[PDB]
Amino acid sequence: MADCRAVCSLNTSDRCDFVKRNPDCHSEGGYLDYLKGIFCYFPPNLLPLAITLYVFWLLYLFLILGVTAAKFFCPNLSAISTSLKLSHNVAGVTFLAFGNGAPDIFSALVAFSDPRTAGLAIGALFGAGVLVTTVVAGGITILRPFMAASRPFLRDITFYMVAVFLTFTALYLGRITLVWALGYLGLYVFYVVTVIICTWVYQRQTTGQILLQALNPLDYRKWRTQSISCKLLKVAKLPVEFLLLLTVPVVDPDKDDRNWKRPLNCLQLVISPLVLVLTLQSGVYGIYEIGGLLPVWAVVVIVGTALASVTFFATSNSEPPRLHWLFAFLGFLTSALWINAAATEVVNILRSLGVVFRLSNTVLGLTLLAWGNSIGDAFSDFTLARQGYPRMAFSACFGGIIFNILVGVGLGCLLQIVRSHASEVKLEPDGLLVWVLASALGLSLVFSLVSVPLQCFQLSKAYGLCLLLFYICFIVVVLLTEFGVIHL
Amino acid sequence: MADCRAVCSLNTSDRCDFVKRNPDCHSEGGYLDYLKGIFCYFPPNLLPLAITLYVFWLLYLFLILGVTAAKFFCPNLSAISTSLKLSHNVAGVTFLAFGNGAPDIFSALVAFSDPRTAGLAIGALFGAGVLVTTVVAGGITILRPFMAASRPFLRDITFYMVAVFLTFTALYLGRITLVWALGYLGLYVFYVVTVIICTWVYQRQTTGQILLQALNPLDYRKWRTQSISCKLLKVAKLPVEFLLLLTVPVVDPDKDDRNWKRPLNCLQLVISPLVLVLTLQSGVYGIYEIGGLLPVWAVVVIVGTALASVTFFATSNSEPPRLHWLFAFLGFLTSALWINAAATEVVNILRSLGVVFRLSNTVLGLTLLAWGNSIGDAFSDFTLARQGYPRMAFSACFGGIIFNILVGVGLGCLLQIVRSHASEVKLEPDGLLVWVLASALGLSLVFSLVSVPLQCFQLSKAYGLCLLLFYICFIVVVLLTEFGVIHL
Amino acid sequence: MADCRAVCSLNTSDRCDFVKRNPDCHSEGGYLDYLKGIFCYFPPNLLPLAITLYVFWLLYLFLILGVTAAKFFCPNLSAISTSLKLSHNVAGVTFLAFGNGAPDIFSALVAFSDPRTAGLAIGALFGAGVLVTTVVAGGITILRPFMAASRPFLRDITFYMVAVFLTFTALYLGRITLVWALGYLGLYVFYVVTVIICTWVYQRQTTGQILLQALNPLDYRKWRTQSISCKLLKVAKLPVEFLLLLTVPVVDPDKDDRNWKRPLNCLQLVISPLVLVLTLQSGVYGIYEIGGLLPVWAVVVIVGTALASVTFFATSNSEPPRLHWLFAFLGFLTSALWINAAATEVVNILRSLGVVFRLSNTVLGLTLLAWGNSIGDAFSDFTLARQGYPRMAFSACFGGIIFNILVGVGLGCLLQIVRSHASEVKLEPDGLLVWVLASALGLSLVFSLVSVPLQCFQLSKAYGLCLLLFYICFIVVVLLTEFGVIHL
Ligand SMILES: [Ca+2]
Ligand SMILES: [Ca+2]
Ligand SMILES: [Ca+2]
Repeated sequence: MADCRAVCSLNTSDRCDFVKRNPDCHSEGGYLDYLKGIFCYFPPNLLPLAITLYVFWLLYLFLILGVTAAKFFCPNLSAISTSLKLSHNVAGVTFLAFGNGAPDIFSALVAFSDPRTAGLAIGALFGAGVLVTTVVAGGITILRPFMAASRPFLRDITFYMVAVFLTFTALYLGRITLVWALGYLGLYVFYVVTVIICTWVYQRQTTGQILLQALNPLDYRKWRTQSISCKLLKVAKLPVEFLLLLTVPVVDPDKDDRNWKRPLNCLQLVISPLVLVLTLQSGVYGIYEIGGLLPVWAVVVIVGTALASVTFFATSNSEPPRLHWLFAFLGFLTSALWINAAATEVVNILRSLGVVFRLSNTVLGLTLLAWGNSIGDAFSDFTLARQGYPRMAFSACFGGIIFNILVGVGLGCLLQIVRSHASEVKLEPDGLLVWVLASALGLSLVFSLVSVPLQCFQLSKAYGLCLLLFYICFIVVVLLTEFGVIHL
Repeated sequence: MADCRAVCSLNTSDRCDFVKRNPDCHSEGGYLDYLKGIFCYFPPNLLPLAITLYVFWLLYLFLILGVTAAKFFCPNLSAISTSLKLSHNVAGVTFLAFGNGAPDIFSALVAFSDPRTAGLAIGALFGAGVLVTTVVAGGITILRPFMAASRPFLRDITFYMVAVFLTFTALYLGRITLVWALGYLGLYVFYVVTVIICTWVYQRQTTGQILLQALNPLDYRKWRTQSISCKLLKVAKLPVEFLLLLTVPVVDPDKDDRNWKRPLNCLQLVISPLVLVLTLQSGVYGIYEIGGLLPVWAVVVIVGTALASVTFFATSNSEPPRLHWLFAFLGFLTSALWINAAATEVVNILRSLGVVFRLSNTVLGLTLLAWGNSIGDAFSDFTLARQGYPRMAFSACFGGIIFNILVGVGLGCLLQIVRSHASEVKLEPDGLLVWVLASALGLSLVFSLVSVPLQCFQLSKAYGLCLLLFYICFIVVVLLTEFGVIHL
Repeated sequence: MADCRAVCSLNTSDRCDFVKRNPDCHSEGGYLDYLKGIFCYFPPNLLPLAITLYVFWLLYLFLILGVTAAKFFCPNLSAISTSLKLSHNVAGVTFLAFGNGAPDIFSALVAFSDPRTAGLAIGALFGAGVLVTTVVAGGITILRPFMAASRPFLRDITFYMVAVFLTFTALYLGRITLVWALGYLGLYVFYVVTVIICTWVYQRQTTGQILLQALNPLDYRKWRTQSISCKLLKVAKLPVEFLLLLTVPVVDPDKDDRNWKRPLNCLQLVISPLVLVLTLQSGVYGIYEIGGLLPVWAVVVIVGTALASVTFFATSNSEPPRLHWLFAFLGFLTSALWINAAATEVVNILRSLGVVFRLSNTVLGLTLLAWGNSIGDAFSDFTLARQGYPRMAFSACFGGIIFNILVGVGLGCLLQIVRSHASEVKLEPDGLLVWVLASALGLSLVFSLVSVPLQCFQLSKAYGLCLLLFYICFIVVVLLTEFGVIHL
């Protein structure tokens, strides 16, 4: 079996045959075969343009990963928590971190699902830790100087340092066991409990019109008021939320009617199970045929329409049903699944590029995937800082990364152990570069660990500028390392 | 052919003969020779004494560049900017850019004269670009904080990035054809036209006693009150001040009199064109005879005295001429030349003393030459920033260099193509240093483009300090590469 | 001679005897043999406990250095500066310089005693210079912005650059002769004379109750109003404060009584020479017997008792004697030792821990030596900056390092020539690390010499942040070189 990477070394007349014949050049998950499109569907003379197109497509995927994370997933989780009566301070501390880090967890899980992309997963995590800590955080200090809380900052930086050192020693060991993932999850739950306890101690011391309006994502007044760039962003974004409202239910506890749309939701009780079945595991469960006569999707649709009719005739348009909260549960699950699908696509695209340009997995993980996953963090944090809440944004800038690393690594490793029935996940370090990446992350923390206390916790513009220059130097070192300029 | 450095290894009796017989030991800068003075006129026992005189001489040039920029160049540029109602951005983009780039265009053209020198032609350009965009910009920001104009800054940086990318692609391809040269020229013309159009759109939206007192640069009352050191400094500055006042007109718009000094101005109307003629390219045109009967300087004198007589008959003593502002242009142009020669002499100092020192070739064709080319830009920009025009200097910091890159590459390649009768000019990459320079320039541009908008266009001192640190890192990288300790 | 690290691989029975006979396992300058304690006094099963106990001891040491500098060293230095009417620059250049530089010189002499360690000594000197000139200066500027004096700063930086370049060329030649050492000493003498002359030119242009109250470190009024945790902190600080009060006299010009406690000062007049003699070279001079009949300690006790009795009978309790400021000198000198010894202990702990963790000596030999050797400076400079004298500490950050380099190198070389009866001392360059350290020192000096004057001598936080980033880059380069990432 010849390796996929040799494809660029063969004649153009045999590229299609080699791609079609090599099991390695086939991806186990996804809807599109990108390598086939690169080497068979398009002529070789148009090879560069196609790659550019892919990049554009890749960017669009990340946009989806933003919207589903911000407008449907996070509000559904917030409604679920409000059903459990959680405090506002805990919400401000955590929910933004969950909303910003869900794409990171799903991308890491998809990457760890296959050994060949395993090196991508770590490259997705540490690189993000290098970015959000250096650029985004620094950006906040540039936009609005403020005074940072001492004790929460020290706690967050200590927990992040502990997590980073644990992952460093795990990488040095070259393997991840089941007990290690369980310890990661236990450490995260310990951190959450510690945050709760410390906060407590500190505090103590016609139907057609409603469907047309609900399915309309264009607020005409706001769209008219916005500038040209915002108009372009909104028009580019319209199909994504159109599909999302169409398929994903959202429950908002802040609304007196709880976003009750009786016929829209009655249609959704049929739509959501169908998309769930047809999308789970790339639809493999969808075409499974029961007893050799009836496919699953047909009986799923029948049960869904029966339930929708029962609910529609059993409820009224004025008063939401007593079981309205269960909708959010559905509005949770499918939403997460949607993100998963998008995540898978992104990973596949990156792998394809690794075949074409003969690039290492770590370089792709720390450059493209990190930026794509952190664009949502950057937008949310900059918006929060500009609106007059820099303390919350800066606190989240360190709170979310710990949750990202711990939950992503632990859950991905746990699911890989459970699914493959293997006792261990093998981490193969892709040469020297990975070590450099880890080193960079640690150094950044050290800078903060010295810079913030030395300023008496009054963060200024120079701190952000220095962090930005540090990130530029880090990218300089990475670029030198990749192209083989420095080599043992 | 023996290297000129071998002068040091030869016997003291044969050094002068070797210098005389070897054309390579002749000054590339030209004008006053220095090596002949060191090795022929001065005995070796007097050579250490001789050495003291040149260092002192060197410092004197740094005084001249200090005076000409302080009293003649910058006030004339300010008068030109005020007279035409130009904004600071456009004036820095065109006039200060031409004045700063004349030595660089000349050096780039003469270097691009041959196929072997072609690799080096690009490296000096990139080094000068990096130095100007980093150190001069940082100094301007540190000395005087200011608010930059968003749209002109974005336009300038975008055009600079496009030009740098085009030059990088040209280097990667390894050849420059006719189409590339005409494309460079057309791009520069398009940039100038776009600047003009945007500016217009924004806008729409006894006599002998007088001569004697004018020719005196010394004020007796202030001289008496000055300290002994200050008196000595004034005495040292007196000769160059007198010569500049005799040679270079200055028009100060804010004073009502606008420096209208009639007899001195009539004298300048005839001496300044003579200075231009006998200074351009070391007087080659000055020695030229038209048909062997009338020399060029004679015709220049005739035209100058005709104009002087016309002004004498058509102008009065106490009322300014309505076309006085045009005189400023002349005072600008000569002043630029008064800079260039001085700068050249500085180089002719460093290069000469170095042969006795035995400085390495690899480091010089890249450090001394770029610094010598950009010393005029540094002096002019710092003097302008100190006086209270930071915006013009900051805009010129990009305008001069975009002009330099575009017009230098295009005009030099086109002239070489025409003279050599070739279809293309081959480009050789002389090691990793050119690629390092290009990467450094690109990364500096990226850092500026990210940092400046993030600061809400308020350029503080932290930005300048970070730029200085970035230049230190760049010099670290280039010094590491030159020694070969970082091998490909 | 087996490595001391092999103590880990041996059986628990013979580890103590291995520590006993192996000379490399014993520390020459410490009071306590930590390795002997861990491997002999404590059973192996309690080995982790000892480690954590040492950690606690380490922390307690950081408390002593916290108190001695805060209450005894800095007030005495301020009293000396005020009494002699010395400007902050001069006092920081001289007195704080010797106080911070004594342990360097001692370590440099010890290292230069063995010719094989000459390169290690010069590398340690360069590393200490880099650390003090970068990190200490940055922290000093961040903690308290100030306006530095122009002429003293320029003079100090020029002298330091000259010294660094002279050491560089001496290292490049590979030998240091007697003439070089005499030149170093003469240069230091010239520097001191120049400082003094320039300063002159500028200037011209019952007893029992009082003993109990004085020796009581507890203020009951502040004792009652304080919190439980700070009560524990005060209880912990009580013994060292009592010992320091008994040993170190304090003169405070800001108090009406000038901190005059006649019986306590009379007793200190006896105690201070006693403790000085008993700590100098661990009491070797104390055990010395003059002619085999009278020991030195008895003689100094008799002299101190006579002087104390004379002073007691010659002064009253109400008024302090005119020579009271002389006491400050004593209160200065002893305090310095009480810092130095403490610093030594910290090192003798860390090295021991390095034996347990098998840390590679590669990094420790130059870097770890510098941090333990400079910790006293760092403490003194930060404490002085916090109390309101940033200029003195900032000037010390250059004057003291000049003192270290010049005097250490000159005295070590001169002593080696005199002792060994040779004519030169041969310096072997041990790899690229020494060159990297020297180049980093030169680059930091150049960056400071460029940035500070451009800043108009107004030192703000951006300068310190940039210096810290520079140090992080320097440690990055050092780590890259030591690991063999870059091959020559
Ligand atoms: Ca993210
Ligand atoms: Ca120039
Ligand atoms: Ca020291």
